[PDB]
Amino acid sequence: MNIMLTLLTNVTLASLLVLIAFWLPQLNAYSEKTSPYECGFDPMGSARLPFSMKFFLVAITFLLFDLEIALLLPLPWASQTNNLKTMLTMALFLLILLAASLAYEWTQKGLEWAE
Amino acid sequence: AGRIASFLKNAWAKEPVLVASFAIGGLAIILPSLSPYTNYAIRINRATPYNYPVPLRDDGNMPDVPSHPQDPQGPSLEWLKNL
Amino acid sequence: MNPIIYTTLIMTVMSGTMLVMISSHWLLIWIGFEMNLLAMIPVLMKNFNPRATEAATKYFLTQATASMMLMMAIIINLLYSGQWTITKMFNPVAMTMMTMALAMKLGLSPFHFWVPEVTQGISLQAGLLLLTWQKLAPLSVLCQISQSINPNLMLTMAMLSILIGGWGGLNQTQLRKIMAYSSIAHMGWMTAVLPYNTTMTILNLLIYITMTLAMFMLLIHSSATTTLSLSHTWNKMPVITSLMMVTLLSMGGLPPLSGFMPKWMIIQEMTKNESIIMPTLMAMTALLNLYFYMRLAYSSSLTMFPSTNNMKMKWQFEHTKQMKLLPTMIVLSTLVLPMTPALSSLN
Amino acid sequence: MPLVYMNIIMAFAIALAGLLMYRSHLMSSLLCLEGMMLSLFIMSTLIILNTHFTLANMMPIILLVFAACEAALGLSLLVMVSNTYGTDYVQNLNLLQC
Amino acid sequence: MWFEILPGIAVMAACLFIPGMATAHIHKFTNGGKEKRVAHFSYQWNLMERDRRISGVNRYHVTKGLENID
Amino acid sequence: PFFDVQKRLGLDLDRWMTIQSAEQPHKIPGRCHAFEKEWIECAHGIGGIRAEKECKIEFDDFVECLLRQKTMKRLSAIKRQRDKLIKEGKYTPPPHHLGKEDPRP
Amino acid sequence: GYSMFAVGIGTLLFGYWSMMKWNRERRRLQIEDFEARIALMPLFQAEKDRRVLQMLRENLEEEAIIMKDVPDWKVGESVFHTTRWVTPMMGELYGLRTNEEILSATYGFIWYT
Amino acid sequence: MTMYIAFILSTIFVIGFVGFSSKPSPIYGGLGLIVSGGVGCGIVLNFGGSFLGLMVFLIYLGGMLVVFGYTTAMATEMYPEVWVSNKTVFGAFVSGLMMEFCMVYYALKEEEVEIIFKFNGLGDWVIYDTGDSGFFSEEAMGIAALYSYGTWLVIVTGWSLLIGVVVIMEITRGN
Amino acid sequence: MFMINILSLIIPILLAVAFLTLVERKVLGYMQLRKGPNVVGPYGLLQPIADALKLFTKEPLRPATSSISMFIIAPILALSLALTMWVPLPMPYPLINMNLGVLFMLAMSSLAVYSILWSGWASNSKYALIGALRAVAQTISYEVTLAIILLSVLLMNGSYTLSTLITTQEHIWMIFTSWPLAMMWFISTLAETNRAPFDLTEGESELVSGFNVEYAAGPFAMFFMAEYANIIMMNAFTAILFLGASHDPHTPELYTINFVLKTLALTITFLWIRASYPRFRYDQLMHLLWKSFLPLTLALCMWHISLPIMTASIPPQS
Ligand SMILES: CCCCCCCCCCCCCCCCC[C@@H](O)O[C@H](CO[C@H](O)CCCCCCCCCCCCCCC)COP(=O)(O)OCC[N+](C)(C)C
Ligand SMILES: CCCCCCCCCCCCCCCCC[C@@H](O)O[C@H](CO[C@H](O)CCCCCCCCCCCCCCC)COP(=O)(O)OCC[N+](C)(C)C
Ligand SMILES: CCCCCCCC/C=C\CCCCCCCC(=O)O[C@H](COC(=O)CCCCCCC/C=C/CCCCCCCC)COP(=O)(O)OCCN
Ligand SMILES: CCCCCCCC/C=C\CCCCCCCC(=O)O[C@H](COC(=O)CCCCCCC/C=C/CCCCCCCC)COP(=O)(O)OCCN
Repeated sequence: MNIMLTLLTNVTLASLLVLIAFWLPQLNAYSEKTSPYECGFDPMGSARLPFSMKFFLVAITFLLFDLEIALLLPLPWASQTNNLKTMLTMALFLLILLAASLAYEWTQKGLEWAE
Repeated sequence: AGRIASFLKNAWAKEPVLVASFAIGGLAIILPSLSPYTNYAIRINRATPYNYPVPLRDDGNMPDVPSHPQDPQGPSLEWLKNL
Repeated sequence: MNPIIYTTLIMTVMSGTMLVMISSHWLLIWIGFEMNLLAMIPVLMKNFNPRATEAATKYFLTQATASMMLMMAIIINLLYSGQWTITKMFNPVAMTMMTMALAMKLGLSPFHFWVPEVTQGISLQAGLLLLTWQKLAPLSVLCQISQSINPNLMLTMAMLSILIGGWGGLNQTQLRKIMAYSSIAHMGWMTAVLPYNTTMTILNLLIYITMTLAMFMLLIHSSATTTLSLSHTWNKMPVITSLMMVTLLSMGGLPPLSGFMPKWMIIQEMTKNESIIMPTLMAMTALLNLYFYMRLAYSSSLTMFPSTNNMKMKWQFEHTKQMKLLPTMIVLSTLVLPMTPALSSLN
Repeated sequence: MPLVYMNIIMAFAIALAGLLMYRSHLMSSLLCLEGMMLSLFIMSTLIILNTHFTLANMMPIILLVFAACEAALGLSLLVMVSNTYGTDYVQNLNLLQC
Repeated sequence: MWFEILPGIAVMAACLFIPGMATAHIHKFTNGGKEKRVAHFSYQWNLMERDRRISGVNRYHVTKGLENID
Repeated sequence: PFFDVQKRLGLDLDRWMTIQSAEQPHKIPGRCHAFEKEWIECAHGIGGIRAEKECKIEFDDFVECLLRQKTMKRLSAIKRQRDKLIKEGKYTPPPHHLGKEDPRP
Repeated sequence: GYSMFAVGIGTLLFGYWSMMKWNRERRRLQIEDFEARIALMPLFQAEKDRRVLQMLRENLEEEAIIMKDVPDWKVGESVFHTTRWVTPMMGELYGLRTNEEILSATYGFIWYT
Repeated sequence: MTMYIAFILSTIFVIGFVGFSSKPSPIYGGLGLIVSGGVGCGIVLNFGGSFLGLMVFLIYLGGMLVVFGYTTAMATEMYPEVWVSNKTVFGAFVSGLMMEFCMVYYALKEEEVEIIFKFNGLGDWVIYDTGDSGFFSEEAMGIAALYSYGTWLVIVTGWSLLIGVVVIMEITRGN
Repeated sequence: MFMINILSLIIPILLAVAFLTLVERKVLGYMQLRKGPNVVGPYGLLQPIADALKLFTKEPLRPATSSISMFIIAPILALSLALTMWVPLPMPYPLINMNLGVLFMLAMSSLAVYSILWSGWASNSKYALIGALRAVAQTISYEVTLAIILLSVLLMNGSYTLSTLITTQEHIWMIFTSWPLAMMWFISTLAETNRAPFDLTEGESELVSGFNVEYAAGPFAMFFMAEYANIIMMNAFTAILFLGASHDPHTPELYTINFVLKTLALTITFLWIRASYPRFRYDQLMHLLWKSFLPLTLALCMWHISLPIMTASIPPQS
């Protein structure tokens, strides 16, 4: 209930700053002024055209390595168990396969960006 | 013996980060099985009383169960204070 | 694809299926399906081309939808009973959702649309895998929860599968789509007897897998995927076309061939449960499968189609690779009817 | 049942419907698949917390793991489709018929 | 200077002193002067709820000693 | 279909997680531990067909603990009758139900 | 390079030793306060029992008054076939009370920050 | 009854689902799914699931960032669609909104079996348990049990993650 | 009285950001043999006020090709999250006491990136899009390593509660047990706050103004405020995590002073670093995080899991 009040206060302050920024100063908007910036000149194509991603394979791999973090975050609590040999074996096993998947993609040129 | 020597030489010269990483990983894997304190950690975890110790109904045939906490029977944590 | 990677992926497909088959927990069964699909997508695209990409994409979409539905059914079942064990579903709505999810995984009508397209889009080896090994897991799950399932929905989907397999197979000249529609009809037969006797389901599945393995291996040996390309095999390998002719008649279900045993066993079991009408429809409809098998046998073995001049060069070369189990598969596909009482060992 | 449970099941039904009815982009369907997983995670978590099944607190994490694998799988296929056609449209993949 | 950088650093340090000191003083002011109670687990929350009930003024911070057991 | 490798080898690959009454960490119990214990012990070894008829009482109690459908119905009935009798002024709620109780430890 | 690496490893070993001692002491302290909680638990259990039973009795009397006109209503009738004690649902205990107590009872601990 | 916070949160959850299921531009679909993930975090937090809520929020933030990159890379069109730039998207959005409205009305003013079963409402607080014990979080204990009880689960999930890396490398190879 | 505390936390933080702008200008000035602002107010004290007033009385412009709704939402999200990230910090007491404070910090930080992505996309300008895609790449580069480093360091603490970090370090700073993780963590916080040499998203030399080039006046000032607030917040977190200050329950002002001095030192170190180095190419940053930091981080996670068990040094509060 305190965190909800905090979030509400912060969003309200930011929104009021935007409101002031838009309603206090004088506004003189014309087409030349509101046009897209490309350093002196008119853009050739649209900025909504497909923009190639050369690290597309590291982006997919990030999705799988980010879930390794969800499996490793309970580790401070897992350390409190009685069968520490099973916990340590399992935790070590998990990080070893994470290192092996990194070694696989590295040696197969999966970390190099497309050319 | 001399193949791996020059191999680790070239690795330390070209990829010291990977050398240190494999050293630290291998140590983390093998050292816990040679330690006399891993059992101490298991025992420390077992000595932590998270829930209530439910008493047993005395039937006159329990020579090794205390009838009051300060009685001498039962487990002792003396080893822990001196640790 | 590196051979070691291909072996690892085939082993992951098989281990996902075995996880589905050995598990007692619904979550582990779901994990088995997930692992199977994950390893199976690359096997479809092993020979890269736009058609293989499209087939793998349609396959992934269908199977992932089925997976979400399956998980939702598990969660509703847990909500109405704090149970994770796969026995008999507690909630009727969860059972409907589960049945439809497994029917989508199997490709039963009306969820049959994906099977012909994906089968046509991939190679003959991947088609062999897709039409034999990919059936074990959902069928085993269905066998476990058989008492719980509603007969009306299951039998509706089974009769639809038989009808649609026959009708769709009538129109094909590509051999992979013929095999796919054949598979759809066979699945209909397997699921029609499921609420009565799971041993008959297992027997039907074993005989179908034997005949399908034999057919796919014969199609690989004579590297043909169309009807007209298979019309040449007589002028290079006549024994292959004769064996294919007999295997085709066994698929048709004609006696004294093995293919007739599953149909015969299923009809008999159904009559015991006072169900004369469903079986009469099923057999009269399997007549369509027999028709297009007979058409393929006409074009391939019983008559001789014209050939080409370059076949003379092929006359001089033996096959580089030989299939070890092809001979055994043909014999088990044709000559096993006298051993029918051995089905008791399946229960 | 509780109002909250009804809302989560409705979310699953809506995402399932979204997946079923395709438009032009494949990425939108992939998003619908993710949405279904999100609703399954929430529903299972609510049921598990409510009944105090302690050991079942780990299954939503497994659910997320597999969901990530499925998401990764979906994006790979989209990369290959887009490389073939220069577009991720569903209509392009009509080469194979029934 | 270089020591002319120090006035801005001092203003920034004075601005950063405020949140922690204000939180400490507000905690002490609204918790009977004794360091707002921490309830990370439900046992501590149960202790706080029992304290609120026995105070008689519906405040957890008010503490009843041995003068309350006749 | 179901090859029981666990039972043949005595492994416990996933049976530790199938039910709510089975060995939780720190002995934390399930909310419906006793009802489930009772339904499991009532139906054990008699098979699925007999268990659904002969253990329906235990299972109905278990489901009531799980979802609490009858309890919410009874509470709704009581509160509707309270609302109705209060609107007409026939019934006056006690002080200990309006916020003026003498709280006890 | 040797000197830098040696200073680093020595720093780490000193830190490890210090943290080992400090965390052992912390674990002893945690055991001690857990045992205080254990010594206190019976009194809390006794008064929790009395509090729950008193709330149930008050609800029962108010329900005997409220549900007298409805024709076929057994006051205090259980919804279970079993006759053993069932832990009361939160709604049953606070069903006939003010929204502030219901809020404090359901979300009081979760929201306390 | 009390503040019906979780009801508002679950309604916003459904609204975000309608937002991204209407199948508009992916930039707005991912926005809708982020909103849904955040309010689902809140829903789970209100029941005692702090770790699970925060975890699903974190995971979906990472996933939607990858999806934003892929949308600019392969999902772009000269005029990306919003919920009001298309009759088809707007119609799906409105139909989902008032379908949720009809479900919620029919459920809270009388007691109907929609598809599975029925419900009267009362707010979520009624089904709680009033349990009083512990120096720990039971959620944290059950999740930590993955390393002592759930050895088999750890094995199968680790294998699937390694295989997933290998699989994406195989799929995106080309040739 | 709780709103008094919220305002007490927020008003000061914005003032500290305002004067961090001046301190950075003067520190970079003196490292460059010049002075920086010394005219507007004694020693440039009034320069931040003039800058703020100049920005909020200038005309804000909405681009013709831009998506107006996301264009306006992005800076609101940025500033509101920058303010929110402060509430669980124990100084020595937190405004909000959380069980999982570290994990809340991670989630809010991970959500902060969307404002940069959305603002760049909403702008519908080429340079803004290039900046936004650089932000995608930057998150992919440092996100996995940053989380595993926190996990490894936190194992000694025993929980994810931020106030426990004070007790963990009653006798020694946690940097004497994990200085390698501390180094990698410092560089990851440089990358996570888009700061030189890791400030690829702004790309001032390369892309002129990156994601915020279109932005003018008040909306622009909001992005600036958010970034500098994040710079102070990260350093404060770094101070609490690796250089725990002794805390006296009966005199918390001493802890407050110690903590503020340490976070000021770390912020000035950021400014120094910016004055000293050349900018990393964006592909290179990914290589740096994935081929050097991630292997060492995996090995050190293994080591920090094994070490408390080997030595019977495991911490309390499961
Ligand atoms: C730190 C965050 C919080 C700060 C605390 C202060 C909160 C500030 C909130 C933000 C608003 C302040 C902006 C400052 C200028 C006012 C902008 C606007 O509200 O004024 C005019 C509003 O006027 C409207 O245009 C119409 C006037 C009357 C409208 C009728 C509304 C009903 C009132 C009935 C009249 C009877 C008396 C009412 C009082 C009881 C807009 O005119 P316009 O020229 O476009 O905009 C440019 C403004 N310029 C000229 C200063 C540059
Ligand atoms: C017959 C064929 C065998 C070889 C091929 C098998 C292929 C599958 C892979 C391995 C099979 C799984 C066997 C392990 C099952 C786990 C359960 C069992 O082992 O007990 C555990 C014993 O733990 C041991 O550490 C076993 C785990 C070691 C396995 C690590 C590597 C093995 C997998 C290798 C293949 C996996 C894929 C490839 C990756 C390299 C836990 O026992 P414990 O904790 O006392 O008591 C638990 C009860 N409590 C909680 C109440 C206290
Ligand atoms: C048993 C320990 C396991 C657990 C610890 C490890 C956990 C995490 C560490 C492993 C992460 C994955 C490592 C992936 C390896 C990639 C190899 C590679 O291909 O990179 C080489 C670089 O590395 C190599 O040279 C290949 C391997 C050479 C040996 C590397 C280390 C092997 C082990 C060395 C130490 C042995 C054990 C420690 C003993 C210490 C002495 C007492 C090429 O570099 P590029 O980036 O492509 O350059 C591009 C510009 N030209
Ligand atoms: C007894 C058991 C002990 C176990 C082992 C523990 C000891 C470990 C010993 C080694 C520790 C080394 C940790 C360092 C981690 C990264 C080191 C590294 O190699 O990174 C560099 C790159 O890292 C950098 O140089 C940083 C770039 C950005 C610099 C930013 C400013 C510089 C730093 C300022 C001071 C840092 C202060 C950090 C701590 C602050 C206090 C909290 C590698 O990149 P390249 O040289 O290009 O080679 C790659 C191809 N082979």
